[PDB]
Amino acid sequence: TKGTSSFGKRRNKTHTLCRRCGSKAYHLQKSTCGKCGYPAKRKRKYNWSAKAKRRNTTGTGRMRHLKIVYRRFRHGFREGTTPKPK
Amino acid sequence: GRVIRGQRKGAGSVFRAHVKHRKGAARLRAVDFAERHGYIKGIVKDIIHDPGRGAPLAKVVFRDPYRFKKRTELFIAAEGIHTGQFVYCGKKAQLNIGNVLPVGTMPEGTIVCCLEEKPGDRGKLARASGNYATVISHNPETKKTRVKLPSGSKKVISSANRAVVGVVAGGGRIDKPILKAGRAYHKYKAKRNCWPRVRGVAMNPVEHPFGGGNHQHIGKPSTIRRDAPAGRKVGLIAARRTGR
RNA sequence: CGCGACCUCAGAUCAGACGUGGCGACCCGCUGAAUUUAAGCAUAUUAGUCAGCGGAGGAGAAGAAACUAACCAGGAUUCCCUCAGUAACGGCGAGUGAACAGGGAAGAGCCCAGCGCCGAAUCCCCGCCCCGCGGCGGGGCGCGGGACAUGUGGCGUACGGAA
RNA sequence: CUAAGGCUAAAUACCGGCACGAGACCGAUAGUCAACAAGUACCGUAAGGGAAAGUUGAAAAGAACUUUGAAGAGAGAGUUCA
RNA sequence: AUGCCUGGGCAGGGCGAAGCCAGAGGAAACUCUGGUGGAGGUCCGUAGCGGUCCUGACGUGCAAAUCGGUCGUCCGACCUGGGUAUAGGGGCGAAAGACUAAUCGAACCAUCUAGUAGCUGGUUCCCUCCGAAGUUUCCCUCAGGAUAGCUGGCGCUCUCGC
RNA sequence: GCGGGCCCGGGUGGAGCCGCCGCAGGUGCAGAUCUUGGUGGUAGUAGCAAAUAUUCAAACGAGAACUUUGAAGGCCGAAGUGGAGAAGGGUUCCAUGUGAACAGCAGUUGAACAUGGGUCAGUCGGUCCUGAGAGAUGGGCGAGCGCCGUUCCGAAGGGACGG
RNA sequence: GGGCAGGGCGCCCUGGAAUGGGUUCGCCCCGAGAGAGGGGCCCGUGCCUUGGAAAGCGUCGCGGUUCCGGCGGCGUCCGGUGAGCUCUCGCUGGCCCUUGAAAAUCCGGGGGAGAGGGUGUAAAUCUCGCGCCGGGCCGUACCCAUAUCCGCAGCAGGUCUCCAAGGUGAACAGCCUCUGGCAUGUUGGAACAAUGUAGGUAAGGGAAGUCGGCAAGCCGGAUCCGUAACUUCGGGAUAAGGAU
RNA sequence: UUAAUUAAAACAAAGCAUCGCGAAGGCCCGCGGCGGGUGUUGACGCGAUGUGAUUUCUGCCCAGUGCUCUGAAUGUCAAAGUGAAGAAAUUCAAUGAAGCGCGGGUAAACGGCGGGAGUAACUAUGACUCUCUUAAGGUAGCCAAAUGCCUCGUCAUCUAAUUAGUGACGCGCAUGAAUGGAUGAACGAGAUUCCCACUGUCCCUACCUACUAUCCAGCGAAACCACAGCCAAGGGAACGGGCUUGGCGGAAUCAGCGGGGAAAGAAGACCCUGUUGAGCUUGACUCUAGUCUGGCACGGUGAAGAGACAUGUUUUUUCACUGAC
RNA sequence: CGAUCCUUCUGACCUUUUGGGUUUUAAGCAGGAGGUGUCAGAAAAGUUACCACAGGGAUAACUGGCUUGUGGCGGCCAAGCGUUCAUAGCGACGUCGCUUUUUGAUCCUUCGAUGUCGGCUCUUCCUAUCAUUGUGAAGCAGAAUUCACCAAGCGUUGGAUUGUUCACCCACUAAUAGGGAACGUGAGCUGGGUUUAGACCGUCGUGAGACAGGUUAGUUUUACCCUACUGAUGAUGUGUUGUUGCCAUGGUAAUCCUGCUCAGUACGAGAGGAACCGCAGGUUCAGACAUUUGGUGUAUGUGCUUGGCUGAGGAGCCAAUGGGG
RNA sequence: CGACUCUUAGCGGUGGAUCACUCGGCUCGUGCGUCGAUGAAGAACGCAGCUAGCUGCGAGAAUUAAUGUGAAUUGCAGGACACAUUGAUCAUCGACACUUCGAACGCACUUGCGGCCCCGGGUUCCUCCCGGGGCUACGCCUGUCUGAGCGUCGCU
Ligand SMILES: [Mg+2]
Ligand SMILES: [Mg+2]
Ligand SMILES: [Mg+2]
Ligand SMILES: [Mg+2]
Ligand SMILES: [Mg+2]
Ligand SMILES: [Mg+2]
Ligand SMILES: [Mg+2]
Ligand SMILES: [Mg+2]
Ligand SMILES: [Mg+2]
Ligand SMILES: [Mg+2]
Ligand SMILES: [Mg+2]
Ligand SMILES: [Mg+2]
Ligand SMILES: [Mg+2]
Ligand SMILES: [Mg+2]
Ligand SMILES: [Mg+2]
Ligand SMILES: [Mg+2]
Ligand SMILES: [Mg+2]
Ligand SMILES: [Mg+2]
Ligand SMILES: [Mg+2]
Ligand SMILES: [Mg+2]
Ligand SMILES: [Mg+2]
Ligand SMILES: [Mg+2]
Ligand SMILES: [Mg+2]
Ligand SMILES: [Mg+2]
Ligand SMILES: [Mg+2]
Ligand SMILES: [Mg+2]
Ligand SMILES: [Mg+2]
Ligand SMILES: [Mg+2]
Ligand SMILES: [Mg+2]
Ligand SMILES: [Mg+2]
Ligand SMILES: [Mg+2]
Ligand SMILES: [Mg+2]
Ligand SMILES: [Mg+2]
Ligand SMILES: [Mg+2]
Ligand SMILES: [Mg+2]
Ligand SMILES: [Mg+2]
Ligand SMILES: [Mg+2]
Ligand SMILES: [Mg+2]
Ligand SMILES: [Mg+2]
Ligand SMILES: [Mg+2]
Ligand SMILES: [Mg+2]
Ligand SMILES: [Mg+2]
Ligand SMILES: [Mg+2]
Ligand SMILES: [Mg+2]
Ligand SMILES: [Mg+2]
Ligand SMILES: [Mg+2]
Ligand SMILES: [Mg+2]
Ligand SMILES: [Mg+2]
Ligand SMILES: [Mg+2]
Ligand SMILES: [Mg+2]
Ligand SMILES: [Mg+2]
Ligand SMILES: [Mg+2]
Ligand SMILES: [Mg+2]
Ligand SMILES: [Mg+2]
Ligand SMILES: [Zn+2]
Repeated sequence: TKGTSSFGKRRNKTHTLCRRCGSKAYHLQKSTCGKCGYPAKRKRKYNWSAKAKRRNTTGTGRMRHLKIVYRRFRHGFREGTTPKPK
Repeated sequence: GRVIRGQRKGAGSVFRAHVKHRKGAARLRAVDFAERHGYIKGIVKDIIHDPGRGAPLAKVVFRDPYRFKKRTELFIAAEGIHTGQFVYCGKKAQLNIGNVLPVGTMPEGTIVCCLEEKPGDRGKLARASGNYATVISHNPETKKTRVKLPSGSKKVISSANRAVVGVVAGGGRIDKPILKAGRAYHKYKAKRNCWPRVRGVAMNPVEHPFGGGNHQHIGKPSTIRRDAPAGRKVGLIAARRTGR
């Protein structure tokens, strides 16, 4: 009864998609993620799981804004200027 | 090593009172100028049954002598109180049943209910189903009055605190046998999750100090000190005497 | 019976700014064990270590003696060698364990409160004019506002200072 | 020596980030889990767990065309040094 | 597993508690007879819920617990959906150390951690030379160590069929 | 060559390799219920046996016990093997085509594969309300991320009529 | 929408009743006003009518090779019953030491703060009848289970509901049938050896078998009789035992 | 009620009996707070236990361990405070809370409730009597019980035959009164004995049906495998398929079968060892939350009085106020 | 009779007590004591049947091995019993042996597992012979009885009680003899009792818990591999086929009882009471067969019937073989 | 001689071992050492003629502008360009642009409900309605405005 018969009545889900980390870990009743802790301002991470930190770190994503910062620093963060016109 | 039953009642969330259908706290009328000096009249509208409480309650409608509005209070109904009856409350209120007035005014030997432990707490003593308190003596000096509680103890209280004349309606419930586990289940379903009680000797020695053993016995004296840590204070707590 | 100053305290979609989170190899402040060793184990050891929390920068922290020494004295802080597996600590068992001087890398010193003298001699905000304004400054013109005597600025701080 | 007030670069550290150089190091069961659409596929409700997988040929010149079979498949022919 | 909130559901029959009507007896108290009535943590029994026996089938199965007959209960301490609360030395338990996602006399995940083992197992080419002990003493010592003993290697000091 | 192994002949192979003097090591396997990958006997064997049942003719088709059509015989026998929903699934729904792989035989069939198509709201529901409960501000605690609590140590309504 | 049946009233007017009466399956009611008359209100999901016969359905005959949502004649009728099943409405009771939700939202009433035009007009219409404009966003396919979900799978397991015909029969029991559905449940053919799994039957004995009547078998429904010990007087009880 | 070996006599249950608490309280949660549950509560309530329908009864014991009551008549008693001498660090002395000692209560608190001799005109038993002892020495009841080693106790019944069953006896290893005794209608998928009927359980087996097994077409694994597989005796790690001596042995197979392969599974669940652990208990060793008590600070104002030192100081006892709380 | 560490005492005009000097205190140097009885010297209570891990056949609970104390069985001498008489039948006090069908001693194999006590079923073997066949001896007159020899061919039963091995009783019989085969036999069965987890009683323990003390409920997996066995095709040679046969080799099978006559005879005082040859039959076992009797029965053969379905009659069908002759 | 079985060899199958290759790792060292309310890290959804994944991009969505270079991209068509022209692709990148969540900011997370101003459709501001644009979170500093107090004071 505790085995195959019990697996039949898994009808209602307890987790949904979190809107901050995107993972299916948002607990419906507690309204807490447990993967990133969305209601908490700070992101959830720990030093006892280094692989988890490596999975979601700065280099993993798009880096849409930081990649431009790298080149802008590499040239000198110049603003409001144009190259010599032809 | 497991936490015993009785400690888990403090946390709650399973032993909390069932207050879903309760009609409200049965508090006496608040003290005001009319109560303190004269008296104010109210009209009894209906007598209501409060789940989890043997004694019936009575809804009494007053009028606020500061704003144009009708105040409503939920008193504990005394024996003989009927609908459409005028009930008075104040220092000058007369000595009739279902009439709340200070104990100092009432003469000795008066039977009262819903007695105030402190002046202005709106009723705390002798209000269960049919219990009543009796005033024994008055002390004009220091404004003190002696009252005998239904437990048999005599307590000294201030003369300012009020009480309702008469006994609490609905007495004699304990005379009728329950006769069934089902009736006990229905009775305790409206109060708490505490009715099905397992004996400590019938438990394992991990969840109760009285459990364990090849014979269903206690093995230790049932009496325990009042200065005992939680998880051990079971049985007869600070028993002066034990037997019949 | 109202108004006018002050002191404490609120409201703002009031004017102009600031903090929030991320990373976290290196750094700073807390909290903080048990595996293990002692052929067992409780003090010890593991170990101010891992785990947990908070806070920055390109470095951080520290830093110019309420010092070291007892010598014919040295002279901020930081790091390297040595001191030294030493003094010392420890069921004085297992084990733990620095500092001074010496040789180097580098080397940089200073500022307030108070004490007192100068007519608050001081500072912030808004208007106009001139320069440049893409890390919003300088000067001048404003009986235009505010802060400040419950103390701003100049001289001046232990190596003495002021007249 | 003058505590209970404050500031300060250099010699110091840097398994993260940006851009370079090198090796008595390994050579696809090795070297990072990941030489390849790898934190990907996939597993668990979740915290998390987590792979396998490089090589035609110098050049596709990648087998026109004939024939049996419904086709998969063959027999000839052709390309290429193979 | 338990508490709470909001919904849904439970054929057909038997027995016949109060209350009520009529008749008969009585001096009264009241008592008999025949009806009506439908109460019961009532009975047989279906759906539902559960799982006693055959210790049947199966037992690399349909199935990491199912199947056939036979069974207990079936208006109440009843069965059930959704929402919500209680989280690991904690919860919950009509109490079996039972349940807590196929794990419960202390769940799962990652780290400390390559935890420790006097205890098992394994330990990779050839040839040549030498070649053992299971014994003394001490140890919370008896499946182990230290220490003497047995072994090998490296030499050195000398004598000589000179 | 005692041996560890080595030198030539032939074939395949197509691009690097070895001897000697020294140096260095992640340097020699038969076992560890060793790790990974592959392959045998078993073996064309166990098995393709829970719930009564199929038959005839024609059509398409290379191919028919399993497709379709018609006829006959059956079962589920309104608590159904019928008709619709909720949770869940997420294109599995519909039309056309293929038969590479899967549907433990086959298939001309499919929930397989490849192309396209399909979900039309004021009235049907979400949206509104509150229940059990959860959870901010004020307040308190906490080294700290935060926690306690939902009226309790609050100047808590920015609304309205009439003038 | 309008009208009318049919139910309910703890609504009203005349009047005062023992020789008590009215009345239900049961109850219950009456000088705090019963029977008898006359009214009023609520629901009217039922019947007639607008909608609406124009449409739908069953028949008979055609237009058009085809496309073609067509054209037409007819009918869609009259009655009775039932502790019959289901749904719904309404009265009446029984049980609780159980008394069986909150809020949003809508409405009625008590008061008269105030407005109106002044003798034909106005302020007002919890708007009386029409007339004009708008109603945004999200989901909508299909399966919903011996094959579309969870069990590694087209797994004999598990998974919340609604609709509910005829016969027999107490019955939503079992069996047969109609509407609807399907091909026998991951294959077929040929024989009927032993062992099996699932059903049975056995002369005479009747538990002698076995730890043990395990398993199987016996009785079984209804009607008419009858029913003991014991007892908490309620039961035992379908006791047991007979006939049809 | 132990999902997946135990549905029961186990748990629960109404009834019965005790314990604590009148709110700055009882029980409990919580690292923390003017925190929280019971509690929308108030002794006919809440919290903690034991027993377990109805009837009857509930015997004795406070010696022990618990629990509880008061008590300056008080032995021991820490910190802080007071005095002493010393140059001081100091040590000594006096004072001295709770708790332990001391004194009562309580067994429906945990629990317990003996032994040796003599003695009635046949024997036997034994009324009755004596001694030692504890806190009483088992009272009413009941039994060879679910409880009795001897034991298959003794007698009767039930059978032709009974270690079974029932009914009586008590001598009870080791029954017994809310750790409840006895009884008891109805009920029980609870454990046993006998009887009626019934039957393949059996004497003693046979036959029939359906699906398998069988053969065929198609599709097709897994466990296991040092090498393999005919025996007798011998020796051997004391029970060999292999070795020795003998008996002997002939391709490839099919359907059964369970003697052997000390057959397959799981680094034996039993026992022992380890200076290996875990659940639980306590009169084991170290501790700890909580809790009781004393001192210091928050901690103020007024009015009376005494002791002690000394010839102003401390301790301060009581009463009164509120502005802290 | 006692190490380190620690404490304590004793001794020096002893050293240090750190910038110097004095004085207390403290630390050193040397010698005694305070003690470790597990005595070359840890500070240390239980339970686990809810249990876990690493191992051990270095170590227990089986079988099997050595031995035979013990158990069982058999001899040697002959004091005596036997009315007389040691040896028909027995046999003390002593002494010599055999078996491993009893319990013991040992720990040799097995703890990376060899499934245990009984019962049921089945085969074979031993003789230490209960009965039957053939015989010897008597305290053998007949009958009966025991002692002994060749001898295991064929038999050694049905039941009440108990799980039982064992044991006791009832009945029949010629007899109801004793044993082995891993204390034969669980991929042959069952699970009744031991022997996990749930519970009850009694004793013990403060307690968790323990009891060769009782009670109750408690999952028995897999063969399709090799061999062995049971059957079925087959195989090497005979030139190929077929018919009729022989035979080496293996297996082997029949057993016991009753009645009549003998004969109421032999024998015997009597009571009682035989045997051989013959006749009629029975028990157990083996090999066959269905004429008869019985069983089965779906030839689904033929009637009879319940409910439903083809409109009804007729003829039929469905209800896992509808039911019944 | 058969079939089956055993050893060896040639060839043919299953398998991918060995060797040689390597736009990848590991280790050491040098310089620099830069995120975010002017909206970070991360996530979601979309963007190509034919486009699933990877990579790149953000409704200006396989890239816009400018600078340098100078004739392509390419799997196929289509082509823009005259490559004597800012002129195809590339690299640089300083201008512009940059959807929705997310410290995430009107209230909650359904993509649901709102308030304060301006413009247009409708109007001829008239409020309903529709579309577009800008605001509306917490804490905190300076300053401004409006306030309260039986807080401390002064005049009447
Ligand atoms: Mg228990
Ligand atoms: Mg305990
Ligand atoms: Mg250790
Ligand atoms: Mg060790
Ligand atoms: Mg240890
Ligand atoms: Mg430390
Ligand atoms: Mg600093
Ligand atoms: Mg220095
Ligand atoms: Mg040195
Ligand atoms: Mg100054
Ligand atoms: Mg790799
Ligand atoms: Mg079974
Ligand atoms: Mg099987
Ligand atoms: Mg237990
Ligand atoms: Mg290691
Ligand atoms: Mg050892
Ligand atoms: Mg040598
Ligand atoms: Mg040698
Ligand atoms: Mg087969
Ligand atoms: Mg059927
Ligand atoms: Mg359906
Ligand atoms: Mg389809
Ligand atoms: Mg197929
Ligand atoms: Mg009337
Ligand atoms: Mg639909
Ligand atoms: Mg299927
Ligand atoms: Mg079938
Ligand atoms: Mg089929
Ligand atoms: Mg028979
Ligand atoms: Mg039975
Ligand atoms: Mg009876
Ligand atoms: Mg179970
Ligand atoms: Mg069971
Ligand atoms: Mg008690
Ligand atoms: Mg006592
Ligand atoms: Mg019997
Ligand atoms: Mg006793
Ligand atoms: Mg007892
Ligand atoms: Mg072998
Ligand atoms: Mg076998
Ligand atoms: Mg082992
Ligand atoms: Mg040891
Ligand atoms: Mg331990
Ligand atoms: Mg136990
Ligand atoms: Mg051994
Ligand atoms: Mg003997
Ligand atoms: Mg004779
Ligand atoms: Mg045996
Ligand atoms: Mg066997
Ligand atoms: Mg078995
Ligand atoms: Mg058993
Ligand atoms: Mg047990
Ligand atoms: Mg005891
Ligand atoms: Mg007929
Ligand atoms: Zn998240």
